[PDB]
Amino acid sequence: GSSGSSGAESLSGLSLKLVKKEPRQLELTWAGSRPRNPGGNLSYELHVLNQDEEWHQMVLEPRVLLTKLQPDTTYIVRVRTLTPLGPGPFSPDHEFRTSPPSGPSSG
Repeated sequence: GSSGSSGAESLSGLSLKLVKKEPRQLELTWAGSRPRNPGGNLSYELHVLNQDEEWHQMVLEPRVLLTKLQPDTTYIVRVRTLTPLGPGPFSPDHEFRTSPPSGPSSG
């Protein structure tokens, strides 16, 4: 990663990733921490946004399972690690697309 111009926000290793692509489901996972961590089970704030539907849900795990979603729809997700003194920033809008509805398949 080259700092160079803007963009380098020294993210705390929170780059949402598409775990599974489903028409009515979407899983994501963000990992990138170091071992030998002290007590105080940290947390993570999840915030999902849609075309005309915005919802958030704080999760205590680096994983998240979203259900009851619409097929062929772009769902934005952003997770940020919570802290007692200065909480991490909100990850960059991750453009994600759900699995397509019943359709044909090239031979």
